[PDB]
Amino acid sequence: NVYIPPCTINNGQNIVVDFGNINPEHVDNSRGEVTKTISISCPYGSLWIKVTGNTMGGGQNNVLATNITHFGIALYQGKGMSTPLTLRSTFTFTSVPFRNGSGILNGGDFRTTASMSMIYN
Amino acid sequence: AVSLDRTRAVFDGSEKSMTLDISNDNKQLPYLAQAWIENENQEKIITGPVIATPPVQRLEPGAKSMVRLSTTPDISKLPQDRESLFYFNLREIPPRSEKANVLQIALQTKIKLFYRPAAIKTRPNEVWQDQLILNKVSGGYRIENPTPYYVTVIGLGGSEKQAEEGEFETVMLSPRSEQTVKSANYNTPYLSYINDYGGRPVLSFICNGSRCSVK
Repeated sequence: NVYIPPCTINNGQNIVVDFGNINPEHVDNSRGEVTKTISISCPYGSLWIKVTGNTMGGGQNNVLATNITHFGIALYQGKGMSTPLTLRSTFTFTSVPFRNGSGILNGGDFRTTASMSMIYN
Repeated sequence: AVSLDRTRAVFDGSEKSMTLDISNDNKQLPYLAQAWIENENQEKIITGPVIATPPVQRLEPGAKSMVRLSTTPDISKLPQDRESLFYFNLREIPPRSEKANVLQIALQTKIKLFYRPAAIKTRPNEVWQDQLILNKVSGGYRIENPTPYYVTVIGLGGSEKQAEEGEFETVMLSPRSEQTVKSANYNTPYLSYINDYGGRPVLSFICNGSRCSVK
């Protein structure tokens, strides 16, 4: 068409980071660090990516809250729990479970959602 | 994922509305598409002067629809001798995954929305970016945009290839403004920009000392 369109993200497929069947009781310092790689196919990169969503209390700036109190999902840029991810080509990000409290957790299953914005120049 | 038909939208101030085509590129699942406007600081505004409707709509796999952008009477309050900046946003609400213990990513697209007053309405073949002036300074150039339009600079090199290909920190000059960018020195500077349609034209500059102007 006359207008150059925006890039297609991982072939218009749905993006879901699955942690399989795991007990919310982990070390949250090296566990189900699930890495995800989503492809970016553009027409012509001039694009910015910002990730936002509900966060748990505390001083962490890369952790999403879940449907389980004291349990969240921490995010990191690229493959590896090294550099954090503050809340044609590809984009890789690592997600790892994180519990900010000792004691019992009300929930064996968990799910959360984050927004990934493609901001065009 | 739900996608937009363009990377920037230009709202012709002479009209009261316009539409943007969207489409659900997923071939399996239906998606909800949220649309909203944000001001120049990327803060959501729900009261105008530019409105998006519908705020939410359902899209069947492979289906396409549109979003209507319209103005309110307060649109008259914006300056009419220059463009104003807004951002259009479209966020998809994916279907609930059956598998539990998952992180669902909701994709969103955010593009610039240029309100262009009727008083500065442009012709179909008009190119105002050739009015840009480059002034050589230590470490790069001070770019001057004397026009009433926002100008997004995506490249600057000593050749056509460098301009369009070369690594460059994209910057957008607001109407009648200027700003310095880092860059090597070039005999005949070439500058690339993103136009109203998303095309990326290349310009050629000729210099007279430290001041360079489009040939």
